[PDB]
Amino acid sequence: TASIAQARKLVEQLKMEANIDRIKVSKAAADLMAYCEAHAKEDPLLTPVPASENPFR
Amino acid sequence: VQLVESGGGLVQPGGSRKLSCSASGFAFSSFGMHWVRQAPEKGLEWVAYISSGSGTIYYADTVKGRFTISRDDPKNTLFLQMTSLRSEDTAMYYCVRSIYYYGSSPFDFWGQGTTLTVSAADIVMTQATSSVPVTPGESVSISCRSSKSLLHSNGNTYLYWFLQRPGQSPQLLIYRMSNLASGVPDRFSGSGSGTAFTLTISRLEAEDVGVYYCMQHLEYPLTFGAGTKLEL
Amino acid sequence: SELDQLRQEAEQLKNQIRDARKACADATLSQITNNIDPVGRIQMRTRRTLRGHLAKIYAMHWGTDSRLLVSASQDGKLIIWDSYTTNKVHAIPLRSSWVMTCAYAPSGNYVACGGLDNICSIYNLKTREGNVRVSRELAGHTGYLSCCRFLDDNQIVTSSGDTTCALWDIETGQQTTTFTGHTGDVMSLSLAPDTRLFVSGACDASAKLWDVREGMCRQTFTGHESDINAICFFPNGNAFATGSDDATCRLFDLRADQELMTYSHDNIICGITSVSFSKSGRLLLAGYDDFNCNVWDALKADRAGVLAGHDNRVSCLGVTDDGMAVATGSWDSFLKIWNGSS
Repeated sequence: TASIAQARKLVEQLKMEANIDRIKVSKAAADLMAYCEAHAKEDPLLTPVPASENPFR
Repeated sequence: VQLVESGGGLVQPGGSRKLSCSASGFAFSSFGMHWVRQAPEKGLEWVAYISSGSGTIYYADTVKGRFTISRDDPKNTLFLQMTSLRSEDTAMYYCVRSIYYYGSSPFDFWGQGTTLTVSAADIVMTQATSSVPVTPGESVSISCRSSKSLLHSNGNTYLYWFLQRPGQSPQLLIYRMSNLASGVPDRFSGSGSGTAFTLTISRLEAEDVGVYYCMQHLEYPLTFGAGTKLEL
Repeated sequence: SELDQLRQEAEQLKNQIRDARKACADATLSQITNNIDPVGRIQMRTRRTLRGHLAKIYAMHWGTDSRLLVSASQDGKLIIWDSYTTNKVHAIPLRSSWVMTCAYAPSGNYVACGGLDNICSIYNLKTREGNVRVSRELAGHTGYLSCCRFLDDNQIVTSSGDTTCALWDIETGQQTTTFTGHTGDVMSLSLAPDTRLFVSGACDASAKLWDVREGMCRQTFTGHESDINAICFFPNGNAFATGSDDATCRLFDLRADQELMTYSHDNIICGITSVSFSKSGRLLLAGYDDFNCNVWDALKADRAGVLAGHDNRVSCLGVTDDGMAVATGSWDSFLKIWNGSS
């Protein structure tokens, strides 16, 4: 009878997943905006660098 | 990895001799193979080169049309057929291996050398000093200069540093002027401005004594420097 | 009796976590990033076309120097390209031609491959003999190999089709840790930038975030309606995006423990075979089975540019470490290198 053991281990896993400090989306979505804004100039696909600097010219 | 050569000896002027370089311990068919000579009490001098698969062959201007170099992949042996041997060809001939791909280390292994004794436009690479008395525990910089800038358009500065300990084959230290070869301690360091180059040893050892050679690989023929000797 | 009440307790626990996730969301990624400037069309030109493969390409990985890339194909060949000059540095012949993944070590000395043989073979590129030879064949997986990523030169984490991910010690060949908890075949995994965690997407429409050191899953993410085909971390390591078979991508936030944005369009009904993030995390690219490869704007879910020149299903997709280029591989045996120009 492995069903009881599987149910017990799933219950323990869900227990360990439930007790997690979760932050608010509004305070977590703004971090992605901050990261994308702070690295906009260093991205050579979002803001392409001049053709004299592309190694794949 | 082992490179053993045979065929050297005393040859009358105008005669012929055949040198065979027997490679063992590595994939010989994938390594370009050079021949480098060293006249007695003098510096190194490039002789010939054959690529992997024998596609490309080069010769020095002093030797072009007189020697022929060939390789034999199934037997893992490299040949150098000599004709019209003259008194200026007496030298210690080294068999060198070099594999060329992005990030490789050409000229990394040298054979023990075979002695041949005959009875009786190119980039100029200059080493200012011929002998430097040194003591262990200090720092020494070896200075070399080139007639033409070695920094290519792609960003690679094709200069190599070789150390020839007394009674031993030269050993690759730094390839492309900054990259330290495998098996070489980190005390060696190289830097250059594209025309002027230097090699610095942080802390001398008893095994760092010998002659240091600077070699360019920007284009053929390959030219060595006069050599800087380190003595205790 | 016992199992019935245990499963009722498990369902109540999952309901509790569901309502916690619902409560923790004040808003969505739309209204927070509604007034930001749109990216605009991203014109990307095929600079290099790395021809040479003779069968469908299933995976590729960019080197740490953003110049060398390894590509795996069902030809039975692992090829390392010089993406700057379109040169074949190495062509490793694999023992088994059914290869579904490949990896490039962060140091660059090693590559890995695996597939239907359940074995993750590791090859030593830099050898004194001058050739490339397999150093360690890791065995212990029951299902096919889906993804493998290098922790260090000695640790590699692999995800298999037997619902298990595993951490390996290459010098010994034994699984240091085995990760369990998935119910369906695991198809991809993405190591964190901090390297201390990694997520894994499986065929059960779920993605689990694990801990390489502790050894068991921390968080689980649901939302997809079909198999998860490829996954990738956000560059900061606090988010990841999944590409599923139901023609939608999703951006999950580790700290918020729930999805933030979905990238779907009514024109595309094909599934996302591969996803990748731009160096700034602003452009999420995604290889589709429609032979195309869209370029989604992560913060606004608005399609911006298409890498349409592939003629067959795009199977792999990789953005360089410096973001200079995006290579894409496909079942027509050709990789293409892309980057925008002004």
